Amino acid sequence: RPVTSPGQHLLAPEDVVSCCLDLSVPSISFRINGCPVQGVFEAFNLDG
Amino acid sequence: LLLQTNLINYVTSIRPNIFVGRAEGSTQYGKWYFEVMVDEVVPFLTAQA
Amino acid sequence: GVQVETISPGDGRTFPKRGQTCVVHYTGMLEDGKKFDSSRDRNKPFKFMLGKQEVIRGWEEGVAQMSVGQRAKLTISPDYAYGATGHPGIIPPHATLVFDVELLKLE
Repeated sequence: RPVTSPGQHLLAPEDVVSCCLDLSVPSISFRINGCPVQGVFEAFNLDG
Repeated sequence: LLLQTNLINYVTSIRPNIFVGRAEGSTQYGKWYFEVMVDEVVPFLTAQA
Repeated sequence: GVQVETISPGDGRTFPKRGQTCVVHYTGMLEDGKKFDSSRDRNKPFKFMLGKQEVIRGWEEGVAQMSVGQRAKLTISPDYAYGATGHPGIIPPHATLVFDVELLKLE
């Protein structure tokens, strides 16, 4: 599913991906090179 | 109807030995953060991306 | 129905011109995701001249909007593509075509 980010490009050299997990919501979020990624995973199973 | 054939690259997954979850009474913290830095990527080492 | 998305950036300043041969690698997929063509399988770049109607409109417009070194996804409606007649065996009628195009160089 496409997600919008500044300087949107496929993972390239020197790229930095920051992954954040909150288990309360639950929610998973990303940042690219310090820039927000305008999409999130949420409401997923917490069985494991 | 007919079985299809194509050449596909092998894919492998790697993880740290880090395991975090949520449960009632759990001793674990809820919010976690990590980063991945790409150094070299060959867009097409084969026909498949 | 030509719609261009940038997978990887190019130079951003050099764009194809009419009478200028475009050299590309491409992989062709139908909207459902089935691959029907790939230049990389043959290991030979595909060369075509703009304004000679050799390639479908989808390509004519998409590559023109693209830039040297650029990788992009082109979605083409049937009308700009082969259309109702289709490509017998390869392409069904009334099919939207998805392409992954890397514009190597212009000559």
